[PDB]
Amino acid sequence: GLPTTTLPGSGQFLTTDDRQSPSALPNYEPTPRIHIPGKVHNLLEIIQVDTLIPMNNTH
Amino acid sequence: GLPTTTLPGSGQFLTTDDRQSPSALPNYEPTPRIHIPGKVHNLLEIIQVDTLIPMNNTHTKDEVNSYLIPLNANRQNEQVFGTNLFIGDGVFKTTLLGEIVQYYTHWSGSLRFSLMYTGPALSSAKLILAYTPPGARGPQDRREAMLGTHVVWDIGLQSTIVMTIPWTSGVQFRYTDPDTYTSAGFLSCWYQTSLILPPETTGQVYLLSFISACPDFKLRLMKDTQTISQTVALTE
Amino acid sequence: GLPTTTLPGSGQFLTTDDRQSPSALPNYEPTPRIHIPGKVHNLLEIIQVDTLIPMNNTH
Amino acid sequence: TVASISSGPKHTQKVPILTANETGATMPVLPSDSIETRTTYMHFNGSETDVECFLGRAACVHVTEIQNKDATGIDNHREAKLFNDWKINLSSLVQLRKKLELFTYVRFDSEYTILATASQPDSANYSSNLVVQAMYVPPGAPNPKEWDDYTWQSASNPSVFFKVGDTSRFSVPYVGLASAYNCFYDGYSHDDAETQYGITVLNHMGSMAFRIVNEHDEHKTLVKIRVYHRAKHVEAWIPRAPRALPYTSIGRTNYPKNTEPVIKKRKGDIKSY
Amino acid sequence: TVASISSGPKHTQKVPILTANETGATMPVLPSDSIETRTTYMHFNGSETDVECFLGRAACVHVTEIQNKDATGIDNHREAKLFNDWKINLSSLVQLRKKLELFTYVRFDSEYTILATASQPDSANYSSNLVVQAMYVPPGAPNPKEWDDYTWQSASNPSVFFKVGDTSRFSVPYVGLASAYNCFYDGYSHDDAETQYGITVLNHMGSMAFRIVNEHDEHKTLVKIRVYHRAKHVEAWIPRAPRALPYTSIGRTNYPKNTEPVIKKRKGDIKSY
Amino acid sequence: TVASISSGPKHTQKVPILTANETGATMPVLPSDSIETRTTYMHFNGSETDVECFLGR
Amino acid sequence: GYSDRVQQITLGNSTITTQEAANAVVCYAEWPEYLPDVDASDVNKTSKPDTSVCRFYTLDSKTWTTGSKGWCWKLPDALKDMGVFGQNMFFHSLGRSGYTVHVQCNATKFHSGCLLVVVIPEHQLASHEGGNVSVKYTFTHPGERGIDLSSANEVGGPVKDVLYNMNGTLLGNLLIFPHQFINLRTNNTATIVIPYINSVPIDSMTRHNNVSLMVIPIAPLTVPTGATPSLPITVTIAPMCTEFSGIRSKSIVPQ
Amino acid sequence: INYYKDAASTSSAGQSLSMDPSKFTEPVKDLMLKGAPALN
Amino acid sequence: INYYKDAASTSSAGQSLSMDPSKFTEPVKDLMLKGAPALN
Amino acid sequence: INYYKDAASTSSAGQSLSMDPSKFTEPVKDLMLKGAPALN
Repeated sequence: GLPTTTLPGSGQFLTTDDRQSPSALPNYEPTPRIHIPGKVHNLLEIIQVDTLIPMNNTH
Repeated sequence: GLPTTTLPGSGQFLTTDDRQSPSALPNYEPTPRIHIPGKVHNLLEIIQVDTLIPMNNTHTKDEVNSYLIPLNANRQNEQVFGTNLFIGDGVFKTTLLGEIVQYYTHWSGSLRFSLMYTGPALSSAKLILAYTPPGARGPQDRREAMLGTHVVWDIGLQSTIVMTIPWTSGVQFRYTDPDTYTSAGFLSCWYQTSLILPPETTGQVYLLSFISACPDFKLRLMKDTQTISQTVALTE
Repeated sequence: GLPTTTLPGSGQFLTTDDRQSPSALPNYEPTPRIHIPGKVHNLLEIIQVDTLIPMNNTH
Repeated sequence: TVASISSGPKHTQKVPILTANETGATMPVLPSDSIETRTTYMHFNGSETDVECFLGRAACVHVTEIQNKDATGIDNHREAKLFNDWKINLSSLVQLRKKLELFTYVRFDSEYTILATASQPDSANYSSNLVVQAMYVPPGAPNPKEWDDYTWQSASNPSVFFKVGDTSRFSVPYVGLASAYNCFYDGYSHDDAETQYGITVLNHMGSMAFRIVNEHDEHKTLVKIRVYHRAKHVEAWIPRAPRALPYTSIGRTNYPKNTEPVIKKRKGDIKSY
Repeated sequence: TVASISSGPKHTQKVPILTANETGATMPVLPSDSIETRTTYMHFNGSETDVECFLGRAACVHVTEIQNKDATGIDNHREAKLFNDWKINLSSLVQLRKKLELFTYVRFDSEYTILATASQPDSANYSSNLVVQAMYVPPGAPNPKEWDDYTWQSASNPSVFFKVGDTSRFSVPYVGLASAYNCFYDGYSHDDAETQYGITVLNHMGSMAFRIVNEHDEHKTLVKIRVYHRAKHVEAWIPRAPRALPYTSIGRTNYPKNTEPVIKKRKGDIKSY
Repeated sequence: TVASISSGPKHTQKVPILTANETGATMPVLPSDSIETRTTYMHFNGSETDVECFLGR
Repeated sequence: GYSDRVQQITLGNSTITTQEAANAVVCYAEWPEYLPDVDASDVNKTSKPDTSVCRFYTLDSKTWTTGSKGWCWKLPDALKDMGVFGQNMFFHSLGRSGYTVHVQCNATKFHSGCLLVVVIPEHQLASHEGGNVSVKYTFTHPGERGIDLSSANEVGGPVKDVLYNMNGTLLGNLLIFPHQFINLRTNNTATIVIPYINSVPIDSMTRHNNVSLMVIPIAPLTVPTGATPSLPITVTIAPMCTEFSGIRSKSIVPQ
Repeated sequence: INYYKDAASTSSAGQSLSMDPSKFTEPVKDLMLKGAPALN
Repeated sequence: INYYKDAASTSSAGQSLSMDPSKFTEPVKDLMLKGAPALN
Repeated sequence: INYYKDAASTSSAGQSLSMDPSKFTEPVKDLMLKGAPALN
């Protein structure tokens, strides 16, 4: 038995933390990926495509 | 004392997790293993053995007779049997294949459907078996049936014919519990010419039919079977 | 602070488990061992010595 | 990395700012093509706009509720909230939904967190300590009928037991039947004249049943379940226009009638500032 | 790995699809023996159908119950559920049982999880905190007679103490007397004319006794014990036909009389779709 | 480790089964001193009968 | 000119010839062999009567008629009285054996009918009473007579319902056990070689049967016109690699 | 890392990755080749 | 350090650091050079 | 790994694997050989 101390924050759930978890479906094999045109990696990729501005807002 | 933090999920019991535990019987020595023929390693090993399909489901109480598909002498053009291919339900459901498929949520792969003929040796017959891939209705006459996957079977010395339902699918997995989007087709069988009995012989002859999975087959995402339930715990 | 998760069984006391514990008497020095004839290591050593059977149980 | 290079006066025959938008391209024009600039560096990587980051935080996807009470004489446990199921979805609470539907196909593993808290709205001597059971029920499994059916044995179906007030956490691999989940599907399950449009199994992620394991105490206890979902290992294809009108249904694109203008009207002219 | 190879037209004297099933073999026929195929790969290993995986998740194997109450004047603790034993079995709740009986002999280590929750069905000021004691009582050990006998000293018998609401977990090596546990046994314990058939020690896995360590408070507290069992290090021999009819007894193959047809009758002809 | 060795018929002047218990010894007689045996192995170490194990729970 | 079709099995002082076989099955792809030392536990040297016990015993014949439901024999029971095999059986404490089973049924090219011949390791029968009624000893030790699945329920006996294999499983799935069909149109015999299958290295031959051999008509017998409506079925079985151990006084068993 | 001394206490085993259906699908004494006649 | 066996159980992925807007901003068949006339 | 300083705090000892019954089963002064006569 190794001695430990727990710190403030133990047991909290922070929606933004990133840790490991047990898989509920041990050993399951996902469907293979096939190729699909159009993959997005960054939202910065798409905000460089121009779109129309409803400038004439007066309606 | 090393500082720690516990995460969400601490103390939970997940029936599917796999960790170490203390042994209650420290130092105990199990009985030696001896050799026993028959070891199974994968359920995929056993679903390749074929078993009989109660195709003739039309009875009213379970009987040996629902395994027998009858054949009539001298009929021409007509249809011997029909079934959809929901392997998790209907005729398939009690077969070993059907029975295992039901422990999993998704299946993919080819099926092997064979028919063994049992009529007198001096008789003869030519049958057509047809697989209709998803998208069309169960065929209504041989003309319709013969335009899809089919095998003309010539009854001979070689007693069985093995038809394969090759995996025809957009989506790479189907549901074992019957689902539309995911549906697999129909299987029908018709006289190609007709059964002919020798003299001094009479009546119906029967075909036995089996189902097993090709080596192609995949099953995934285990779950509980609708095939067994209970209302109170059993006792001795 | 290192992230941990506790499993089912935490806090249980199993009379058969074998782990480390803090010594209540830090630094104490036990009496030296001297030699004593007769040490037993296995119960298998002693069940090979024969003893009498009350076979005539009829009293 | 330079964010802007140094550039000076120009008097050319080479005009980078005149283009033809009819072509469908967005020509990569920069400040330095039309004013005189000085060098500046980016100092930034675009880390927090990665799709893994964008879809990777827990979002509340479902709130349900079950109660612990004497089932004696209850003819329909399901109906008394003695236990409750949920067919997993990411399109019932709109916050996460709008985020996912920025893409057409999406592929990811899920990490679920389940928080359960108890309420005792009417006179109790105390707060009892209840254990919740969450069973993952894949399509084709027997579904619970009473709160203590053989189903709950869950011998082949993953289930987690945790305490009310605590949280349970586990992660499920990408269970889609195809290569990605369809965020949209302009199809039917078959060529039927009346079959449903748009809703598809292509999206199906399983389903989950909750119950309290405890028998009943003298008072009644309300337990409210909140399911959170975090995408991990995200892959997204084909960006689409963001959702403008409100949502009305899980799985259809339908918007409400007599909705309100979504573009803010100017208080003034086109010329107004 | 290829799932299908490419194959084209055939006009041979070599017919792989004609066989003789009377031989007992299932000839390994493939799609490419009877249609023209294209290459495709498996993309799959068959991981989740390994018997270790199939029998390796926890299943509920037993639910019992004991209560904490004043034993004053109780002539039969066992009978008041002051304490309770269980002779370990895997064939009392049917879900796991059907899974194991797909095999004839099975060998594995067991991991037990024991969840205990308390109920206070009638007026209590509070919820007390009880410690359960689970003792493993191998055949030949003194069995508890009262809830506080010398037996509970358990000086040589493994016992675990945990709190109600919590879970206890420990793992026991394969305790079978033979090389495997018999899932079936077509024998007797001796050639007696009236001895029991089928039930055998070949299957025996020990037995377990539960009690609350706490003395009594003013109210009564019901504690319900659920034992879960997970096979680890599984080895299975000789596959058998799956169970079709319902079960009636621990350890016999017997099915109920006037049971119902287990094969679904067609709604239509043999010819029906 | 062998639990029993193979042993066959005997017609000797060397009798391991006759002893004098008055001496205080327990002579180490085995099945193979008085019947015909076949080889078998122990498959076991006597781990759980160690005194550390016996008094250690 | 070897065919799968003609075969000869010579075992001891007895030989069988079939001119219309359909290959032969060897359970789990293993052939009977003696008990290796590494697997041994009992220290006793075993007795291997060899050719006096490893020969072919032909049990009394059955009659397949249009109403037959199927028959069931248990091993080593069926042989409890055959020659020296049987004596050895009652006289040693433990014994072990594999077998060659040869089921015979010939007809003509005008008959139809198909029998399933299957070997089930550890076939624990069910009581027709339900609940936890046991199946008495005598009932599961029919001897050479075997059990006739078309006989009536008796008290303390097993259930004899064929669609359920006498145990709550469906007839259709018996094909997962080593088996072979006899289809009058193809076949006239079935042969299965059974290796010794148990969870212990050697066992008692009287308190535990380790396989049931089952012959079940599946496609009903159909004789040519004005033929006698029945055919005999004969079962011949030979112990192979038999070993007996722990000799003594000679067991006395119920009934 | 095993934290415990006994083998029973270790986690689940790891995939056989054995897989050989022939003991079940082709237990025939004389080998059958696909394509050759079943009965000669 | 992964403590778990399955890949789904690992933490979030790590930044694509892929980034190539041209499939979206310039999907034209004949390449357009900035500075050269749009339509020739 | 011992986490503690004192020896008493370590876990159980490990199997003697000593085993020698002769101090108990054959404490005779003149050695007896099995097979030779007990009393000469």
